Amino acid sequence: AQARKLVEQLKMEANIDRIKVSKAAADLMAYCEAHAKEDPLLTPVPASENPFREK
Amino acid sequence: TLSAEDKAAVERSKMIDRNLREDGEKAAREVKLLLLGAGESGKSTIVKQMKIIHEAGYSEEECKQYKAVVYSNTIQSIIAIIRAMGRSARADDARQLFVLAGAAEEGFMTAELAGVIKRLWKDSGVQACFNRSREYQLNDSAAYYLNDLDRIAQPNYIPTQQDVLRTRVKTTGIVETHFTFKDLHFKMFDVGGQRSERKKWIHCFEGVTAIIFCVALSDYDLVLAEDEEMNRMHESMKLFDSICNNKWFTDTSIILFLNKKDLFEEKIKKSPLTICYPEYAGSNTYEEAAAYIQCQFEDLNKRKDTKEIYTHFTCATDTKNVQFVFDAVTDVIIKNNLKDCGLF
Amino acid sequence: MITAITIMALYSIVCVVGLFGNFLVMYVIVRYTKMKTATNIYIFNLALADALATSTLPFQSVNYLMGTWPFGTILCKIVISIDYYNMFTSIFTLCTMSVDRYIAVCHPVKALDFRTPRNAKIINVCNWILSSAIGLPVMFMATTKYRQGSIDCTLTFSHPTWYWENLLKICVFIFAFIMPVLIITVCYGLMILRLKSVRMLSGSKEKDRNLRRITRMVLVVVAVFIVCWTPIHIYVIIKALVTIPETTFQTVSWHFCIALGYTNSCLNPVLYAFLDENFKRCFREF
Amino acid sequence: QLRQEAEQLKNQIRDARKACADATLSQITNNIDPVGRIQMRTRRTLRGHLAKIYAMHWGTDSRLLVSASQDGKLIIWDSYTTNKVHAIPLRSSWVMTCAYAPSGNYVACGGLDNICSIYNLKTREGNVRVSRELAGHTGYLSCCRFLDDNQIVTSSGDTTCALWDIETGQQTTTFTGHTGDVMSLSLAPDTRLFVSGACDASAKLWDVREGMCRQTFTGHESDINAICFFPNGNAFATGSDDATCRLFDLRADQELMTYSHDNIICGITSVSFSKSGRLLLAGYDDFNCNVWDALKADRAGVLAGHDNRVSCLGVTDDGMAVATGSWDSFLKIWN
Ligand SMILES: CN(C)C(=O)C(CCN1CCC(O)(c2ccc(Cl)cc2)CC1)(c1ccccc1)c1ccccc1
Ligand SMILES: CC(C)CCC[C@@H](C)[C@H]1CC[C@H]2[C@@H]3CC=C4C[C@@H](O)CC[C@]4(C)[C@H]3CC[C@]12C
Ligand SMILES: CC(C)CCC[C@@H](C)[C@H]1CC[C@H]2[C@@H]3CC=C4C[C@@H](O)CC[C@]4(C)[C@H]3CC[C@]12C
Ligand SMILES: Nc1nc2c(ncn2[C@@H]2O[C@H](COP(=O)(O)OP(O)(O)=S)[C@@H](O)[C@H]2O)c(=O)[nH]1
Repeated sequence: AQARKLVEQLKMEANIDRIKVSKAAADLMAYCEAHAKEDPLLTPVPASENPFREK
Repeated sequence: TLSAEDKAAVERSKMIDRNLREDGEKAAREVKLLLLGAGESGKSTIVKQMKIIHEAGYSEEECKQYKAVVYSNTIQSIIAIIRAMGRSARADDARQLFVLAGAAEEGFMTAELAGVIKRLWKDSGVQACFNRSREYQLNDSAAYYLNDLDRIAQPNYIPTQQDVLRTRVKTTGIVETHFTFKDLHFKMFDVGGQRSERKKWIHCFEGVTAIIFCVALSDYDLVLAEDEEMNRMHESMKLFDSICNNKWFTDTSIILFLNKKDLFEEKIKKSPLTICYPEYAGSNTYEEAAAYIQCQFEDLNKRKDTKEIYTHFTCATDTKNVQFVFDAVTDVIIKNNLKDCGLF
Repeated sequence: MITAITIMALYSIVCVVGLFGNFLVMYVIVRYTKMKTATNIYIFNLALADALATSTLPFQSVNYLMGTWPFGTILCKIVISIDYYNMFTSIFTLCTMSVDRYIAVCHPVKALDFRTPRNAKIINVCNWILSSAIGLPVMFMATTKYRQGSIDCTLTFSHPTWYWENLLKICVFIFAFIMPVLIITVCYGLMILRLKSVRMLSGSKEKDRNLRRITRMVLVVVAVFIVCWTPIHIYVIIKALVTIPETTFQTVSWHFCIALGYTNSCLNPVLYAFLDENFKRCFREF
Repeated sequence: QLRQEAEQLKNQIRDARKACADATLSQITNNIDPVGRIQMRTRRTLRGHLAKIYAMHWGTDSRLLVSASQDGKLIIWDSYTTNKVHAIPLRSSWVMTCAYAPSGNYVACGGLDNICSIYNLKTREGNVRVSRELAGHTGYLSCCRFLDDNQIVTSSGDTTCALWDIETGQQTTTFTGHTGDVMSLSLAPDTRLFVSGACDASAKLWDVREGMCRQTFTGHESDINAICFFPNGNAFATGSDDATCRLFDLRADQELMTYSHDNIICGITSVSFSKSGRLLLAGYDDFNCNVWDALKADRAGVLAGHDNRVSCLGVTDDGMAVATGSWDSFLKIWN
């Protein structure tokens, strides 16, 4: 019964839509350079707007 | 420049620090133990031979934490029953509708809703239909919740350990037993219920005082039930070898127990030990075979200058079991105090 | 003339060795390892005691060299009070370290809760407080008197000068030599017998050489304390009893016997800190 | 019999993935500027845990965080002012996971007791009680994440994940199919999917509503300990014991990027992306965190300063800080 369930699960995983790696990597890049100014760990923010400062 | 909010937060964190400090001071005085072994070794009889204290149930620090659990379980069980008999008066229906309106709130059920279900108990067929409902997924202690909850109604409703164990969820995995012996506190952990992967939680201990590996001695002529070709004693030997030469347990001592002292003796008064060890033929007597098994089980310890193995025999032995564990633990404590003192 | 040269030289080398050792021990035990254990707090406080004790050596050295104390009564009070107070703290810290190790070995269940950093802090504060109680009479009794045209500063006393003088001699001989030696020998002897009775230090070659290593360290500590402190106390006692004439040999011997106690203060960081295996592990990463 | 059918079905899936690949992620991002050397400083150090920290989770307000350690405590901190708002004494000292409710009204934990305990942080009494104890797992609880104020998805040692109704106490949905101990799960940003990595070196995407598996990713070798979605929810990165992080993809159903180095041989315990997703952080067993560039597969920073194994790690929601815990009983906050 486990083999039949595994075959059915693998068949359901087989018949799914796939998009090319180029367009998905381009989408990842569009997300990365669409939010570069919103990443404080990427571009170091000024200490005026930094809530983690020494006391 | 800081107002009273920062001062209150600082004081709250200060008292949290005091609580954490005293909790860590109390916990560092304990002795942690990892009870290991194969199947049917005799660990349950070893723990039963301790018989000092074998449970928990602190008076106030954990009874407060389960106060809303009792009300939540009572409300969930009664709504499970009222949704279970479906799918003799309408006053009970009105009371149930009043229950369903206020069922979203928890914490203050002990007076008003308690009185409402107390008046709702006039029906006699509701318990019969609850007993009839054995198919729906509901706790069997619904009446065991409802019966003793409404007998007392207090604002600071803090019950004893009977109601805490009533709502307590049984632990399928780790089992903790706390016992004390001669002004020193122990804490035993049975990981036999964890059948998932030893290599993913065996590092969770990392600094237990000792390991109380138990080995049944009668398994020298008992074959494993899952393979029928390889011995049980060699499975115990492989498990002990994997426990000894673990990177996480590299310096901890092992209080090794050899369990069935009379069973293997009456076994070897008929069948020799050659079937378990074909390379061994010295005697079929009790003493020489026991010594040979112990020495063939101790040489698995690869490092013989840092890790010490203490071996004992059991099966209706007196308090010498607990005394042996205490002697091993005090030797480990002396070693740790020498290491802390800069003398080792 | 060369006797003053040799006395100045021995005071200088003892002072520089003690200051360097007890400063490097403090630097290691502050920067690399911390005061998160009882023994590290004890070692740091012993280092403070030894370093402040041996910082008075230039003053005594220049006092012997000139024969006249020009620093006034306030600086003499400060120097001699620091000397007595820090010698007593160093001796008390040695005693409490021996007591700590004896409790750790022979009484392990009680040492589970007694040996905590907070209790070590309380014991150290108590050590410095009792040394204050024993050294505030040195604060209120030291003065700079005049004799033979030269200026010298010593301890003055009441009208029964002999009684208070011999009382201070007694309270230094018993409370800093006799009581510490008995405590340290009893504690270490019981600890050594108990370690000879333990399983993990017997039954093999490596366990036996380890047990011999702890035994040798114990014997070295006791022998260094006894050899360094015996000649000065014996010299003080027999100078109180009989009248030793003032000569070159007795002056050189008296200053050498003074330097022996400060040599114990110099050798305390070597014997206690640098011979710890925790310190050896901290030096092993270098 | 049917094993050959399953083998040829898996080969068909592999061939579809191979024909689906036409350009490497390194080729697509070969013309972008490197992120440069990123050097964060320890702004805060959260002292107070006395034992081995195993997990942490930031709050949605980006100011509080809960951490769990093996002393049987569960401390909520104020990261801005280095305070302890709460300290919950756990019933079981063995805890391996902790979660923070998105509303902040609840907090979860679990471990070797096979129980996911939920704690009400905002009771009218003032202290912290227990709202519900979730039972039904025969293995240790290794991860838990709140969908919302009422539902939580958990992973267990019994090679299955599960979804719970907190106010009821039972499993509404069971996720089965891992042939190995699932160790960590991460929730999608839209709270409709989740992905979990297991000890069979496979990461499976599940559906919350219908409870079925959509994709399986088998690029890793030893076993998965870390997993975290990309901020857009169309990718995730998996840490493992073979000293490798791998970026997988939802729509492509493939392997995109491998973050590994020759002198790194220790396992990865935890991963988390930054807000933009350009910066994937990962904790390791060699006592420090390595900051990776998720587009270029090169190391941009090193977060040292932990004396023991960096076991947990998490970037806050607005991206202003990353907090890493460690086996040396200390938490650190970086910026
Ligand atoms: C008196 N005895 C018997 C001691 O053993 C003594 C103290 C000797 N020390 C010498 C210099 C001194 O005279 C001095 C200081 C400043 C000035 Cl401006 C002028 C003179 C003050 C006293 C000791 C002997 C040897 C080495 C170290 C100490 C000691 C040991 C233990 C505890 C307390 C005292
Ligand atoms: C009674 C009067 C005269 C004594 C004056 C000096 C006292 C206040 C000073 C001198 C040296 C000091 C100690 C030096 C080092 C330490 C270790 C530290 O981890 C805790 C405090 C502690 C233990 C200090 C306590 C205060 C102390 C004992
Ligand atoms: C047990 C070990 C430490 C040996 C102890 C040695 C003691 C007893 C020795 C060391 C220095 C010695 C003194 C050195 C110088 C003099 C001056 C001389 O005109 C009379 C003897 C006298 C006063 C000596 C008496 C004995 C003495 C105090
Ligand atoms: N005569 C004799 N019988 C013993 C002894 N110890 C255990 N047993 C039997 O063995 C089972 C426990 O094994 P158990 O399954 O709990 O082990 P475990 O490692 O899974 S906890 C029990 O039914 C016992 O009658 C002993 O000394 N003498």
